[PDB]
Amino acid sequence: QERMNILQNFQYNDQINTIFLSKVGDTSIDLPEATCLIQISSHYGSRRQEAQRLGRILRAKRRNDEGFNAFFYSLVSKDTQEMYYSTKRQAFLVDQGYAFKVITHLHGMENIPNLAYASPRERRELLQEVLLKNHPLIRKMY
Amino acid sequence: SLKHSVTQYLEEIPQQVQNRLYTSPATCLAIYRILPPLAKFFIMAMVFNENEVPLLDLDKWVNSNGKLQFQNAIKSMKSLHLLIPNKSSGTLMINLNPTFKISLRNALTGGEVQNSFGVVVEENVVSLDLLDEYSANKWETILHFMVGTPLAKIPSEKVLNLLKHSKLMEEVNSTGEFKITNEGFQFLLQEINSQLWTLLLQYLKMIETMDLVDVLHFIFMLGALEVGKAYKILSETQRIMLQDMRDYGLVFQKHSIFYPTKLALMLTSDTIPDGSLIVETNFKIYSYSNSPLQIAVLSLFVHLKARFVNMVLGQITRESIRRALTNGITADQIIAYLETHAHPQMRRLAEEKLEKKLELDPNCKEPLQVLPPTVVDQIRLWQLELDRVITYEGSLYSDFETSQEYNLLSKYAQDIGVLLWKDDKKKKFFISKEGNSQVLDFAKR
Ligand SMILES: [Mg+2]
Repeated sequence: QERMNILQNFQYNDQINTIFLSKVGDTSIDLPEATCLIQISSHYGSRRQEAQRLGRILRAKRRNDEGFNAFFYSLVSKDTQEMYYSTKRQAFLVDQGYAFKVITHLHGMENIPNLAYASPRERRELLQEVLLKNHPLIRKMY
Repeated sequence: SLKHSVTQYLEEIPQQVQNRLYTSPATCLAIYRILPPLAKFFIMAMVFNENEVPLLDLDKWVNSNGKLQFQNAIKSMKSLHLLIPNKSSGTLMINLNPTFKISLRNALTGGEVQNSFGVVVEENVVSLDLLDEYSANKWETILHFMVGTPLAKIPSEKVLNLLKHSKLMEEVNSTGEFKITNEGFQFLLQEINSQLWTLLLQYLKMIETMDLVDVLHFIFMLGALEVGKAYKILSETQRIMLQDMRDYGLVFQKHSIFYPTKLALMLTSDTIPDGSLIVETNFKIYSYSNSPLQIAVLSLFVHLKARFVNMVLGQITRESIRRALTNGITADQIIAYLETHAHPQMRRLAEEKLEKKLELDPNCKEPLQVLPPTVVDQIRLWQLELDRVITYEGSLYSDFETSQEYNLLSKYAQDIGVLLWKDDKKKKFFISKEGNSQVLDFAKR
């Protein structure tokens, strides 16, 4: 019941323009209004999950207006095992024909007023927080 | 940079030696052709008239629009000393070199030529069957040796010595092998005309004590000769050079008469496609080429997988790119080869992509990229991976008694451009090994 209300609000209520899906919404949920797509975490090397997640924005409402181009961002940590999983879980889309654009720098990111964990104090606090994660009558008696 | 490279060499020649180079009309006819069109116009005017013309008269000929060209033409003409500036009676008179003037007049007027163009025996031979195959194979044999692909016959020591002594095809005895360098890949990229000049230009510099003038009288005279014709026998130094030129696939000898080759005439002036290939997002290569040259060059930075009679198919891999990069090939050169050797189908779709990009938003003119942008980025990214670790050699300076001394020595290194790192808080800095001696000497003084 709660998720249906959330989905309807996001679909028809302009206030909720962004949501945070999970593995449950990885496939078979139709969002005709979705145009942009982002992914933070991943289920290791599965190339199928990559295609299913992309499908949420492939059925956007305005898929015929001039110059329409949906966006799919894949944030991945450099020098980690994520590159092994990223290049391994995106080998199917390349076969289809999709081409990923490498974004080494995002223009205008520094001029945003406030950014989370901008100071070392917050980074240290977060580091410790995440690190610490790991006789039927007798019945009356009783 | 064809004429520029040849012209640059001619400038370093002393004026006393340049005068001797103008004695033979054969060389003059070629040196006349290399100048800019405007320069050639003025030279032809002064050659036949025995008078002195002020430079102001020359300026009158050129329109205001072509004033800039008149500066390059006069500068280039004066650099070669072909135009002699004489100042007298308050006017900067202009005259041509008498030897160059006389040499040009003799050739154009059909006068005595001192056999600068050679002689004819009338013993023509078949060129396509033998000359084309011989020189193409001989020029291909050196390329296969350059590319590193196996081939039974190896080039003679004369050219091999030149290659090692030249920056081209760096070699090491300890390694026991020959590999191409950054300029070597550029050499392979240059057209046949420039591809021949580079080896010849290196040959000009290699030769020492064979006179410098004699070598030029022969090379320039070679272009004058016409393929498929006989020429009797020439200078003594030219005889060994003629045999030397036979090793470069320039002149063919039956064993009294020498026959120039197609490459000889190609040296003077210039003159689906073979070598065209398609690049997919899967890093696959499909070359519509049937020729060892295209196949051999592609294998430098491509992991070939299979081939057909009409086309060759392969796949780009990190290992193949890493092997190419280890040889000194820059990613910019690789993309240039792909862009300049793109299939027409890629160009047409790429043109459509530009048209579509401009059709949607004609305000901006995005660059015409034939191949998908991802390939360029990934290739550049692979280059960044090799440049990840950066290491220098030198000495670290520390334990400074006073900050002033630390700043003085560190500032001195920065001035001479040998400082690599410094830290005011720790009073330490690092300098390159090259500047170590200079810094130490300054420290003592
Ligand atoms: Mg379904």
